[PDB]
Amino acid sequence: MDQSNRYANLNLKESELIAGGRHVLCAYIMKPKAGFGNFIQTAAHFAAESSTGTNVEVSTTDDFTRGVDALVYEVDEANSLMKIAYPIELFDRNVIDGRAMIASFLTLTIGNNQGMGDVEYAKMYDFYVPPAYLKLFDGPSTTIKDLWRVLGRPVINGGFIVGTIIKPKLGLRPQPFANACYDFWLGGDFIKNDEPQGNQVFAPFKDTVRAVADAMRRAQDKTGEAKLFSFNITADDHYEMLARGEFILETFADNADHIAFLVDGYVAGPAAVTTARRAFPKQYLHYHRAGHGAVTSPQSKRGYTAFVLSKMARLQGASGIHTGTMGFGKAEGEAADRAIAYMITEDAADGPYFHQEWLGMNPTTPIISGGMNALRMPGFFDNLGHSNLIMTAGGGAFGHVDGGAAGAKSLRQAEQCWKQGADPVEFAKDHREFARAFESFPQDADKLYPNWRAK
Amino acid sequence: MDQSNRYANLNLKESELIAGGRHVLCAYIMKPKAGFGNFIQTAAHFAAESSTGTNVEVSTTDDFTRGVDALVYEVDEANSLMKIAYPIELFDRNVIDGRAMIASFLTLTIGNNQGMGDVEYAKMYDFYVPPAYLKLFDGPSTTIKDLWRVLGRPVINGGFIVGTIIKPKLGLRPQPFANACYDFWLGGDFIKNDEPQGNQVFAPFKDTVRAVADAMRRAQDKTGEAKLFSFNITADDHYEMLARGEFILETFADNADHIAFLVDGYVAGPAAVTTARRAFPKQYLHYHRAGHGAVTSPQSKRGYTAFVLSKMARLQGASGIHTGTMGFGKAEGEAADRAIAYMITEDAADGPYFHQEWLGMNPTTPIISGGMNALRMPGFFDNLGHSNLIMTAGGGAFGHVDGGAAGAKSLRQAEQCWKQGADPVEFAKDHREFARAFESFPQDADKLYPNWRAK
Amino acid sequence: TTIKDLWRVLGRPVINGGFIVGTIIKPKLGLRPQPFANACYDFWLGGDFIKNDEPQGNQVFAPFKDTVRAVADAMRRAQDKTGEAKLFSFNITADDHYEMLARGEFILETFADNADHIAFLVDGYVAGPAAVTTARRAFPKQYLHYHRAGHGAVTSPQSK
Ligand SMILES: O=C(O)[C@@](O)(COP(=O)(O)O)[C@H](O)[C@H](O)COP(=O)(O)O
Ligand SMILES: O=C(O)[C@@](O)(COP(=O)(O)O)[C@H](O)[C@H](O)COP(=O)(O)O
Ligand SMILES: [Mg+2]
Ligand SMILES: [Mg+2]
Ligand SMILES: [Mg+2]
Repeated sequence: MDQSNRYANLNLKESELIAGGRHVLCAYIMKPKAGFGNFIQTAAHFAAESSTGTNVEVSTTDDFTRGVDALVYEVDEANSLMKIAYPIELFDRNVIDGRAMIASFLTLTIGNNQGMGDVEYAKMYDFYVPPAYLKLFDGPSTTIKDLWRVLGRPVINGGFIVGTIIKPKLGLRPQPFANACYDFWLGGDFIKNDEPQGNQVFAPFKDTVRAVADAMRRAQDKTGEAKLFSFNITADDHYEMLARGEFILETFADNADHIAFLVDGYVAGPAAVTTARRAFPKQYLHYHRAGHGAVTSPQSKRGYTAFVLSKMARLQGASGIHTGTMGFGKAEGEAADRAIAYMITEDAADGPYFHQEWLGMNPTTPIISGGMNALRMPGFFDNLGHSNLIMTAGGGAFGHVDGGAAGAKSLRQAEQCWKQGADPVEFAKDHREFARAFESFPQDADKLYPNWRAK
Repeated sequence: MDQSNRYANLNLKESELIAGGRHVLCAYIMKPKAGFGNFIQTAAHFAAESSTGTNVEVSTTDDFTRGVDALVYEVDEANSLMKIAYPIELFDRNVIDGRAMIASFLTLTIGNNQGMGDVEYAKMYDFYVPPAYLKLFDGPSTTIKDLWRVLGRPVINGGFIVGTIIKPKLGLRPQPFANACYDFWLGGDFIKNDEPQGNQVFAPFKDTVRAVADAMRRAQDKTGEAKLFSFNITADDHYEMLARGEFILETFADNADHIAFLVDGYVAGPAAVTTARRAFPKQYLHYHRAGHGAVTSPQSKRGYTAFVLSKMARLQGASGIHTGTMGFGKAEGEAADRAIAYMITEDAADGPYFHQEWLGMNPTTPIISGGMNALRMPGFFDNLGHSNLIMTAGGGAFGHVDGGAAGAKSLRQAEQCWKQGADPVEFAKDHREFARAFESFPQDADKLYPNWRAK
Repeated sequence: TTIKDLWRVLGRPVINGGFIVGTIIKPKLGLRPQPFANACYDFWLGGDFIKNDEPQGNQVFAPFKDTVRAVADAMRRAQDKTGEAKLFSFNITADDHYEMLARGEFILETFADNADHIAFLVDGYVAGPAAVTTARRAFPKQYLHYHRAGHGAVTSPQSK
């Protein structure tokens, strides 16, 4: 069945759809499956399955229904590009507070359309959200502004936050876990649970939280510096998340505002993120995106990009989200991913297809992680252009030859080197911990700095 | 860095790992990227990023940590097969009730390993859960048994539940929506919200629920038969889900046990499914998997298959989940998908790699949906072997030439035909609504039964 | 929840999993927290199941939370010694609904990975159906143990 006449209107202008402010726009890279309809026909059926229609006409359809049809307004079969306009009336709203839910945006714009039999693949690269819909999203309630304040930094451009992940990913019992925390904090600011760390039988949650709380007090008393921790509170059960969050804050007491909450937002889902966002709005919401690679990878032609995930996360209210190393680390990623960072930090930014005004909605911090160490940092910052962010280096810190504390300081000095505009090798002469990172990871040193041994 | 010696032990035997009952087993189809390590090295790194390790050695590692390492115990580079054993101690547990969470299973077994730079792609096709871990999951609290009981059917092999989806997907205002419900119920049993239907501004939640409740009462009084409805209560906010569920049960009153709760479990996440499962254990939990196609499609080489999704859903506690049309409908799917149904319905069943004993855990109903109609049903049942399930046909019912009521009966008569083992064309002669379905969808009739008009 | 869920915890077949060896901690009242737990440990060396005697709860000489902790210790020690799973049925009976929740929640949190080894006992006849439903609905995943103390006032054939 051909549904082009109803669900496609290429005479529509994007500038007018945007100016109207009554449509969510979504840009897909789509290719029809072979043996079915052409591009516009497939795009039309795509729009139908994403709004008001099914695979056949139904008698129950009326004119009011047609008014809220999602419309294909622009196609480019040569570049496999497809743009669809979704009337904002389609998207579900909370009965309790009239606010928007990302779950509805997902169900419509990238739901059933991913299982279409006449489609080979389709993947969202960008979307635009107008003011009337944008202002209905929670947005972040806590930002890096609040972490900077705890560290005693300026609340505007407070600078680089030295971070790490406790490694091993799993296996440390409560006190050995806390000992690694104390060590790193002697040189660093920020520590986060590795994503699966929680209430394993060999490391009970409450015992670990107490041990870490003790370590924070000892580290802070020792260094005279404020220290931060990001606890994983991910769970299937909403009430388990509350139980964990409430215990952590009560346990840390006067250090409660030094605490961030980590949520495995991609595998646990938006529901888990919102649980954290709404139950603990005064605590930095740390969005961990474990599993995202199943769709965000360029190897995947389905789902949505990392850029889309990151943009959605800001609406959901993540205080910060992992954006990747932009090709400088161990995970898949490219230098062009810097655009993702700008989209979640700025009040106005360009996506791959749409320009987005955020209307003063708070920013989401780019959390940089994945095989980072002191050696790889200068290059990363060159590509990004700033260091006002959190970077966590698990292996990069605890893999340091002189231990976690030295590892922390190497990360600190690595960033100091970049802002100083100094030569890292020349810089190493006057900064031991940074110099010792060359010996900690000689293969990285050999490729990045070919003749470091001579100096 | 080569981590094979630690994270790979091919001398381990699967039969013994299963007999041990201390390991979750996962079977992946993985291909290393070019320019990195070989297959076993990559598989070893995979296990490391999926359990205890990172991309470099850390000083904090001890012998206890090694004891809980995930181990690559079987590989087949020719078939790109990789099997990994996860010690069950790795997986997170609720502090509040000591029970398991699927979120932890996801974070470890298909989390960060999907973003690895040295891997081209990796996708889980099967997993095994031993008794000690299995019994810690919620499992379903309500089954089709409870819907059969409400319909007045036998609680054992109570038979086919005629269902539909209210179409248009969106656009119907409260009363026209309820009118369509009334019409279908004149011939059918079961109605579900189309996945995005909730609290749209043109169709307020509370207004729609009240109108549908009225339709149920009128239809039941008219036909003298019990009728069922599955309401979408999906939301980002846990408390929005509670509010929707509570209002529905209170509104329907003495028909409250006629209500199922639908959750968009893939896009809203496991957290949303558990909210419904635990808040409303006495209400049939209807798992809608919108968006799953982004990873489950055979076109995707990442994430996990529909089989894995469905098996997980049973652990999560879905009363029923969409399993697809198995190649007989509009969506991507194959005839071999019958194995998925058996895995969630039987107490013992075979996966593509692992045999699973469920230890009396309740079954999850296979919900058949996606471009189905009366004509396509006999073929589907032939492949499955039974009709003890819910089938919903949106277009197939409301696309019927004589309307939804006639549409319902065509679905009813279609299954009666298969149950009687009669010839559909011959059967149609004595059953009009079924016969009229041929004219409703002539292309399907022409392809399935080439010479139907003469008779 | 049914006996099937207890059989599963014991590692028994979920169909006709067989006889569950049980006892009641005696004296009915009088044992302090650790002596209570010691008796639990002793019985578990040969048995499967232990229940609070019906009035045992939060007596001043045997505080609830202290006893629960000591019993959890006994279960872990017994299980490590015997290599067998052990069960306990805790009395959570109370006039106050929220007292019942508090007792149940504390027990499950305390036992942690052994939480599914826990049953909840309710004096359903004297406390009433309201108390039984509190447990049934608050803790549907925990075996609900109905104790009928006082029933004889009407159930006896001597009563008409
Ligand atoms: O588990 C890990 O691998 C990490 O702790 C990195 O460890 P290392 O610093 O030791 O490499 C992070 O969770 C990943 O960076 C997540 O990736 P992303 O930020 O792309 O979501
Ligand atoms: O919105 C829809 O398309 C449906 O209501 C079917 O409508 P029709 O009956 O009109 O085809 C179902 O949600 C899909 O079947 C989901 O697919 P799956 O079960 O594969 O997850
Ligand atoms: Mg991590
Ligand atoms: Mg639907
Ligand atoms: Mg007694």
